[PDB]
Amino acid sequence: EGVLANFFNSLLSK
Amino acid sequence: AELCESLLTWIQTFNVDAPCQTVEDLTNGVVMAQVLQKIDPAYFDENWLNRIKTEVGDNWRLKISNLKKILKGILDYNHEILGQQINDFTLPDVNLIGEHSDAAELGRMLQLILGCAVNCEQKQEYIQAIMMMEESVQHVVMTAIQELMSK
Repeated sequence: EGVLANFFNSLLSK
Repeated sequence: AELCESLLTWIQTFNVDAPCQTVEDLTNGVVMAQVLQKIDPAYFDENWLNRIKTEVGDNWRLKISNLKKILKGILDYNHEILGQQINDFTLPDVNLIGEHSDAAELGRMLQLILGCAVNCEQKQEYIQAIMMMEESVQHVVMTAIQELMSK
């Protein structure tokens, strides 16, 4: 589910 | 719940030396300690691993002794290296892990170890690896991270 990538990429962005 | 078994799959991606196929295989602490050494070998070093007894068998008292050392290490790591970013309000009940193989409390301990991996110096690579796992696992890992990172 691509939204999972938004979650993990958001962690990476911090 | 749904935590312990998804996090077991994640633990299995470390391919540590000790067996890690079942819930019971995690109850003596050795796998957890080996995973922590992989996460941060500068902190969870050989001197630290030496304190974890191997070949515990069914000795639940020794299981608990090992698990207390592991939890001590995690909590010290959180305080000294991670600036308290892991939420540690509810500690896993390691006595119930040893005495009853309680998979819910085991899931909580695995969640703390996940918290170490996604906040350590190699967090980018651990997160990138999670993003390759099965979607069902990733969703549980997502929920686990949300919980452990919240204040």
